[PDB]
Amino acid sequence: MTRYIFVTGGVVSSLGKGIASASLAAILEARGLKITMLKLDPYINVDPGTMSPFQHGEVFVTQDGAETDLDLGHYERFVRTTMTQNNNFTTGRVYMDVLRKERRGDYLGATVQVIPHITDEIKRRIIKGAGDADVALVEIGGTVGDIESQPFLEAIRQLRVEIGAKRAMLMHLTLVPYIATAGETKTKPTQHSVKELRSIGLQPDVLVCRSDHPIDVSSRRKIALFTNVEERAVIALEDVDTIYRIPSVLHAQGLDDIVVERFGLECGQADLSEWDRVVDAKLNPEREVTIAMVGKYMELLDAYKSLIEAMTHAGIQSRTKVNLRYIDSEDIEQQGTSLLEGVDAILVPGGFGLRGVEGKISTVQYARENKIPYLGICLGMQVAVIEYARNVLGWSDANSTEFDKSSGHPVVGLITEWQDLGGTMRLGAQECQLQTGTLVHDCYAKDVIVERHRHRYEVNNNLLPQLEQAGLKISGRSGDGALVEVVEAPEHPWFVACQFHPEFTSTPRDGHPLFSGFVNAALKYSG
Amino acid sequence: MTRYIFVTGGVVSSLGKGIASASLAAILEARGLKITMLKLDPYINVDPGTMSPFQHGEVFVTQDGAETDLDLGHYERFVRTTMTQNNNFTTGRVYMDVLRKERRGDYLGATVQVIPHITDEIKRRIIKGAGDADVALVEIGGTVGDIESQPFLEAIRQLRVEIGAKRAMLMHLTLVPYIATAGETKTKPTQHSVKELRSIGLQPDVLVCRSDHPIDVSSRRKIALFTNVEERAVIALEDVDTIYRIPSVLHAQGLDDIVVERFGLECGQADLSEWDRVVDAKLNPEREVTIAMVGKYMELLDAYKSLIEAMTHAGIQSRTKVNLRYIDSEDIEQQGTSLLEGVDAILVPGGFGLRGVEGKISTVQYARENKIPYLGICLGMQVAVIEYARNVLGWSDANSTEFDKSSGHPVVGLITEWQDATGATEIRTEASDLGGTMRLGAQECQLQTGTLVHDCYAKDVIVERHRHRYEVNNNLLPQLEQAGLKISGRSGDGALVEVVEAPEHPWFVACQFHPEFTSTPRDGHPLFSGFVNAALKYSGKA
Amino acid sequence: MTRYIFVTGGVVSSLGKGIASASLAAILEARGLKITMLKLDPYINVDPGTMSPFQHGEVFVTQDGAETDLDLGHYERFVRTTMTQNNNFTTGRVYMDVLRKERRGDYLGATVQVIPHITDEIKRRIIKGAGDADVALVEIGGTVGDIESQPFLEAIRQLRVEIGAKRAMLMHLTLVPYIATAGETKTKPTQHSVKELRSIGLQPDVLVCRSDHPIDVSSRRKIALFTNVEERAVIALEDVDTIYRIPSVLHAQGLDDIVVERFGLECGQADLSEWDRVVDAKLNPEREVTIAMVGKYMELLDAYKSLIEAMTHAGIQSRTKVNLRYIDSEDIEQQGTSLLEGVDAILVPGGFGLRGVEGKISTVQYARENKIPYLGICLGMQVAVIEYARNVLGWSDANSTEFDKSSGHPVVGLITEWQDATGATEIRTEASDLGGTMRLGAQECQLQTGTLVHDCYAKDVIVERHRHRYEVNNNLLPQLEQAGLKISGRSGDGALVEVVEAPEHPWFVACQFHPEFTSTPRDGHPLFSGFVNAALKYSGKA
Repeated sequence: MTRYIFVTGGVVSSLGKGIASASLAAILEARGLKITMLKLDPYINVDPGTMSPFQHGEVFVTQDGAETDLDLGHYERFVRTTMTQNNNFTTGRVYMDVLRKERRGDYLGATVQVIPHITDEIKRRIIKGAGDADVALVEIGGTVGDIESQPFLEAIRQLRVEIGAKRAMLMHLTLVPYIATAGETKTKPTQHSVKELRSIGLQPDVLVCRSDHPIDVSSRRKIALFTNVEERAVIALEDVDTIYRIPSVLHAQGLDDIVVERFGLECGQADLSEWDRVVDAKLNPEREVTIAMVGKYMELLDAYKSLIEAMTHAGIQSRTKVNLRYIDSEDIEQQGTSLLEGVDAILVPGGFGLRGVEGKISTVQYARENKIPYLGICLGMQVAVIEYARNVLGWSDANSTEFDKSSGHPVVGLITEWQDLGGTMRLGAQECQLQTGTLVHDCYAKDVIVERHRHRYEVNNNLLPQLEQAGLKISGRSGDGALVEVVEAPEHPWFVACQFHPEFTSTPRDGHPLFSGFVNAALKYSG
Repeated sequence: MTRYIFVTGGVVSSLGKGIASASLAAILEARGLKITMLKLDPYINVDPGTMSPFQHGEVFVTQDGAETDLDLGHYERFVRTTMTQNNNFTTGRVYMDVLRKERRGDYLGATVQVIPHITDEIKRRIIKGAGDADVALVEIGGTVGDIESQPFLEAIRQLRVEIGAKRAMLMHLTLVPYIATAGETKTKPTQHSVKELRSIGLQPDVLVCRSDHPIDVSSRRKIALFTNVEERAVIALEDVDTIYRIPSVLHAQGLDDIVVERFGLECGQADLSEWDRVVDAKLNPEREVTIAMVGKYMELLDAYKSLIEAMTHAGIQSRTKVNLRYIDSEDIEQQGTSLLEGVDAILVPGGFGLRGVEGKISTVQYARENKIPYLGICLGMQVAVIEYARNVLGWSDANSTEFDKSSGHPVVGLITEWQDATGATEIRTEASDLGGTMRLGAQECQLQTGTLVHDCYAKDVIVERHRHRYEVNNNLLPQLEQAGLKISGRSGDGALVEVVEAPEHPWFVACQFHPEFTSTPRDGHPLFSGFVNAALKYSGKA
Repeated sequence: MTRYIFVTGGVVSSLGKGIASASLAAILEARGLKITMLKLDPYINVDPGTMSPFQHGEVFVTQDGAETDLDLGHYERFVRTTMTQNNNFTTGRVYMDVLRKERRGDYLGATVQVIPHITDEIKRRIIKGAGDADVALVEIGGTVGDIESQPFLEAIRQLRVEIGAKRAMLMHLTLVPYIATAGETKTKPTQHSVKELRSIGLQPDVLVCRSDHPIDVSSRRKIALFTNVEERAVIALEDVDTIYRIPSVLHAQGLDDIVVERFGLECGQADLSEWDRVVDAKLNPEREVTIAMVGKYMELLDAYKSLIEAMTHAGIQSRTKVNLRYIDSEDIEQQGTSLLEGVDAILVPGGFGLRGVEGKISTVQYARENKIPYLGICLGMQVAVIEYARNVLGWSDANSTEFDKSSGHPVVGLITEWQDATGATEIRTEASDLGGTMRLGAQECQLQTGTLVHDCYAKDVIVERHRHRYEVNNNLLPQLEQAGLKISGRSGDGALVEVVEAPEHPWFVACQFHPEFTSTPRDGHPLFSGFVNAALKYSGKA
């Protein structure tokens, strides 16, 4: 009989609900339990695929082929479980499915409503996502008090009522602010959030207090008495130097003890040795390298969370503090490539939109001419191919069908204008064919791998042989070899341009061979 | 500039939101203003067509062909305007079209939320429904305090904020209950409802208090003080003897004066002479008949609201008290036609479901053979055709493909089944998946000269509202025609059978369309008036 | 007609409700208007006199003799008016007087409720406090959402309804927090606070947003849209370098223009020259001293707000940055007077409790013997007298009856103890139950000519605020007088000792009253100014 822990937010968003849930999942994984996590989004977008990064950051891609909330990434980085479309869903999906059922007449002339039809669908989806796992952590997006999250709150209240306290808990994340003029932290907004939760029939069992200043014991006593919650169930989670240390801190407060006591589980004591290794390798580096990063929206909130996490994992597998320099592509366009001097490696990840691609073209040109370790991702391989055609094959006007169609040399383009008209929508996991003796083979140490892709425009095979005889290495193709996947430079110390997004499978406790090789090349350059 | 009056419910449902809104609209129409009304349903059903009558009563059919809430009917019966699909919509349709817009990418990578996307959709639909009307009365379904109606309340709050008090009002319907153990009425539930309204930023401007006992002046003063509304803005609307007197009642309390004062409208004084005539001819009848109606769920709440309204309109147009005997078809099946003795006319309307059609067949047989005036609607015409084929032509097993697809004489069926068929039981079955076989909304109908339907409607070509899938089988129609079954009306092009008549009957008319939808209290309906006069002819004579 | 501006708190407490209200009042005073302010405390303590400083800081003493909230002090420091007991009250006093009215039968057998009896009492007290002022700023203690402040919010809602928008505003203080992990400020808690305000029928008219980080324009646009207030009605009030610049800050955002536009007032443009001078002389000092203050709870939140304000006023009046060293008396007791080395002046203010008086005795001794300027307040004068009797007259065990009633030389005690006594330890003990022994509020004080206090105050008869029970024992005073202890000031009738001075000291003044209560930033205080100039004389010279 599966058991559920519900996670909610309070006062203000951006508390770290996903990080705390993933930390708990890692903690219980260290105890031998099989843990799974779910994300419920209180917006009526069917999937986050259409959503821009300005709203809720990046759009994570799972192995089964779903564009999900970025929090799922944290999940895969804290437990070794593969996430599918069942572990993340939205209010819009629920409403659309119930509308389709009602149009199908499955309700037999009944007044379909939020209660009980919508809540029934939400509960069914939650149970389906839980699967066979011993414990499922269901995170609720948004903050309590918003009317968008009320269906989720009612559904979890119904679940708590139906399966009892032995199989359900409420971990509510709330912020205690430090008021500078008063020189102390205030628990009043937390009390207001707890009152809001009580007014909807939900009594939190654990309170996670977030603050940028220490949370003292007297405040914990007051917050425990003013919410009718046992003292040890008041967890203080402050701003930390690294997220991977959060499982330690929580363990130091016996919250996993509370979970196992409430659920009546029998398993061994938590072994956090691996996370201790991660935190030790993060806070105590030995080497140091600065890697450039060029794109469109770099410092945007959680816009490239998976990519930065992957590069941190690569630097942590090699004990290097990977300093990052973020340069906008338009800065390179209107100022020249001179902003890139002094770096030891250059990265071009997937760009959001169409503006400022000539800047990335100049960037890959500068990286390849100056023999600086270059790794391109998605749009990176596309701009690398375009630049290589421009500066080796001499096609000055070579471009892609994404951008200005005034291009007599479309080295990258949609399949339809080859061999409107819809879109390929190349999304999800796919099989790969590496080439022997290449850098990709030198890193992956195999010829068959499974990685995730989020592209639509591919490399045109019409002009492929001309580039192939021009020196452009084809170090990887699709699972059948039909399309170009990853390319390399012939006379470069390290130059890989891949269509897929490898940063999604990178974890802190295992790293990623390609990113590790990129970091090692960066150290080889100067470090 | 369009002006809006919002209508809300409180305490409990079934207060009469639609009736009160329609009465106010009638009052304003009597002042010369051009009024329209809208109905917003807080359920996620796309349209009420799939909904059973057990939930929210009948399913009205508009002229443009939409299945809407029954309240729209009230609208057309209180002002002389025509409702379209823009005048009624639901949370389900709003959510579905917003989801389709999001899938189209029309939001350009934006987080679609209840606020402001859903509220924007609701407001746009309100504006589109309002049209060029001087005043639009927007009614909100459900009761205040349910989470289902929160988007609508938020949208009307945004409207109030955006266009100001000179173009917006809130008329909130509440219930003051009479506590028998205390011998007085309590204002506490109304105060709680007003508190719930205040919690969502909505302050009522007019209060319509509903009770089965008189609402005394001290209660009005307390309810105005405890909710910070002027005394004259508290309207007492008790259970009345007939709904058509509510326009008078409200007019006696200066509700229209309040509307005109707030909106700054310049119009003539209210003239309720037509409604006075209606109430006088409804409350003081001179003649009296007893008309039987056999059906499926007769006494169910508001299941046949439009048809009973049509009968009331026919009765008032003739100053006759049409007492009605509701009989279940299964009762006729298990007890015989002897339950029909003593009536002056017999009705078989559209049936809700498939159970007990044989009862209606026997009812049609008894009505025809004993020369008792009969009018059939939708299923009524179908069962009339089936019974006529059974008892005249000798086709004992004749039926409709709705009930028996193995019948050797399918006198009623879908168009595809007998469109191009050799004859007899050439039913292609397979459920005839077409979807559009359901004729819905206004369609033309040509009436043969010299028939009862032509005598009533008095025009050669009429227009009426359809809601039906099963038609008359044209491959066997000539045999019925030469057997004496009169075809008194056909479709706008003549391809399909519309209204039929008996050959040797004082009055026997069966129409496929629903005439009760275009029946109004101030104008009546020629068909129902003729049917009631036929019952008057039968009364006393037989 | 009196006009009201209401001030409320949100999210968390300690936003600066009183400071913001006083700053707005100062702005309006600069326009020539006659402003007053009121403080409404949502606790059932009758007056804050019994309350400890740990709860809500110091206990202010008004001229008429009332123990009030510290916020009243801010009032007197921002406009040149005097606060009375009508300008501050609590839920406890309202409930107690309503209960007394009910016991008197003044309600004539009526069910006394929160609405309308308590609200009526609160409104009447608001009107009485407002007086003849053109504008009254009524501040509500606590944070919106607590059930303790609901009566006050309901009362101000009733006021808004009754006198209209032309005589009422709501300026709501809220907190926008900077989330370090997100690198931006969140408006969600403010929106929740506004929702809580809307749930009780209160719509804010001005929003004062408080943060430690800049409030960008997009946040202001979002916070105005999501709460349906005009953009110019969103005021950004961040943590400032000094509070006296808030009148400038708000004036730069047209808050006074909003107040004038809403209330329809006709007055001259704001002239903040005095506040500009204050901020310039506070933020850009030229000299610098370090003054020691030894006490009981020195760094406690707002425990000595008026006294630190008085020191700031004295410093700005002399363009000197008065750095302050806070030292606990017990630290002096257990470590010696060596913690005092390096300072230019020494202060011993009124003590909160009875612990560590020997430390203050040693502090007075060290200040006198080493010719370091000393000013004592309330307990300061008492310990000065005790130390002078101990170390000059040789009365080693001399003390006050507050701490030692068995002392053979009670140089300080209650009036009844030595009123008619033979001499020496004729203490009647029994706690001297009088209640009125506590001198409170404004009393006169005659100053001897040619003394330091007369040089500072420059007048023969002054008026100052008292809060003290223990007086100087007149049965032993002549011995102190002939021992060299100067009696530089006595009561309005001369019966009691008020201010004393050392005979061979550069500056040594000990006053029984509290001068910090009448100290203002735009006018300073002669006593504190003289003390700071004495420290300036000591600085460099010694």
